[PDB]
Amino acid sequence: YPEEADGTLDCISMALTCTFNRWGTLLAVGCNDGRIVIWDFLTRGIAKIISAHIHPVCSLCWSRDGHKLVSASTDNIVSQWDVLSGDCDQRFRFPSPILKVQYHPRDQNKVLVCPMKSAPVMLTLSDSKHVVLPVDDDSDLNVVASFDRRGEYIYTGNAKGKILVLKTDSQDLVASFRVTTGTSNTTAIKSIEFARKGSCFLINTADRIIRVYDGREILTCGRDGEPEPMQKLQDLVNRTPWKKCCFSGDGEYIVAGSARQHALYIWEKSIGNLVKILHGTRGELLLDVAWHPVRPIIASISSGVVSIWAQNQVENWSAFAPDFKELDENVEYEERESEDEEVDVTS
Amino acid sequence: RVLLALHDRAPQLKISDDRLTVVGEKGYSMVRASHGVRKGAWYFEITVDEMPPDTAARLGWSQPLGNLQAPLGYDKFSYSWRSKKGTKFHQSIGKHYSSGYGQGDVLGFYINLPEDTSEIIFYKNGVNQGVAYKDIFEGVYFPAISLYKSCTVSINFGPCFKYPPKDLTYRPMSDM
Repeated sequence: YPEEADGTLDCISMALTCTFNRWGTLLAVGCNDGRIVIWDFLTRGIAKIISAHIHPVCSLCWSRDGHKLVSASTDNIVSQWDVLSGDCDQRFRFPSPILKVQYHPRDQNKVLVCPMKSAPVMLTLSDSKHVVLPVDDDSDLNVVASFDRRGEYIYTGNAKGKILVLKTDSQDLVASFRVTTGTSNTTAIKSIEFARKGSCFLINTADRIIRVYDGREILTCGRDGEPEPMQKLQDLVNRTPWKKCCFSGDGEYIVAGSARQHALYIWEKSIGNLVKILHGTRGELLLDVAWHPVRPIIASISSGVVSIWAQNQVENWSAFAPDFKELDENVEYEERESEDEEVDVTS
Repeated sequence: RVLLALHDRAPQLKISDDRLTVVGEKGYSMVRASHGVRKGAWYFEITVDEMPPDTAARLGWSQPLGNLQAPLGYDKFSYSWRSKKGTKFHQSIGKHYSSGYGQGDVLGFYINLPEDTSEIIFYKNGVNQGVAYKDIFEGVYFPAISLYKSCTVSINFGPCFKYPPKDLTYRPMSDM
């Protein structure tokens, strides 16, 4: 779990956002002049440079099949690409600029797109049959929504504080609760993220407090519930507001990045204490933080600089010697003078 | 007088202050005697007094140009016979001979040495243990001892032997 500086990337400036696939092999660096730089880990090389647009590419999302990205810009085009040769299959010149795109994890014909002002409405790939997700109040002008882990539901979030849950395509109103922010003043939501094992999730509020909930708990709560949080996270010393949160590779180590100071904070899901504060160049302002799913190394995007933060295996490599244990003083023991199992190898 | 030697030792070996007993070192290094012959049929005695459980100690004739530090039986200069599982050794290789020796015996050794005008026989309570090998080389024939943890064996050269056999015509080494 990351503890070092370990190197960085001076390859292409003006980096803005990135994310990963299921496997953690490439790195889709979003750029300001409408580019997606793709860099490799195990070979440390840049395979394909898709010069997509000229406008700031804001959101990105990989799919499960390993073929279909989706993005948008101030070009305001819901684009799509393929990593074989840079094949822009579709091109949706749309109004109302975009913040976040999100697939269904296995029914990858359905993508979920957040506009600027009104409600997120589920787009598709081929047809323009967008499925209207009914938000009641509509006076908040910034409403964010997402799936669960398996794509089995749709979770939403307004700016007042009320949370609604719909079915993934037929929109069953099954859960309704307003968040318990302060006493008389509630707050808005800025992101909600999800793991790769389990249905725990975080609520990135805007009174500098992260709140954590589970899916089974709110499905037990349901309509008109008061779900208490699993965990309440903040930092009262430095008085820090938050920018972007995520999860670990197992949903245990919450990695939330700052919005003032270029620093990472890492918690535990179970206990809930801070474990390590990371640092870097003190004269930057951090925007996007990427977590790697199968091997805990973090990426940090600020000023076009993307950094690789490993832990170097300082303990040692122990590939050769499970044997050969050490004797400190010269211990001597020089008195001494001197077809059971058949497992399918072809399996 | 037929006795032991001064610099026929290792510093971990303890030739005792009677010149009739060697004290064992827990490893395996060779101590040897000082009065030997080159041709003829001769005899001496090693009286094995006391022995621990589960030991390993080898006794026999030897030649002085061997290894000062070996367990006995490592070289072609010398033969040996082990106190556990009774094995004769030629360059210390397992070749099953008998069952080994214990506590309270006398290991009094016979030699046979002809010439144009050769075997090593071990005794134990007068029992003729047989013949180790035949036609050994030429040199001066010292006895040789290597031991276990610090046990007690005695040497003997006087004509008042403890177990004198009546099967061969031998001579004591104290005639020198």
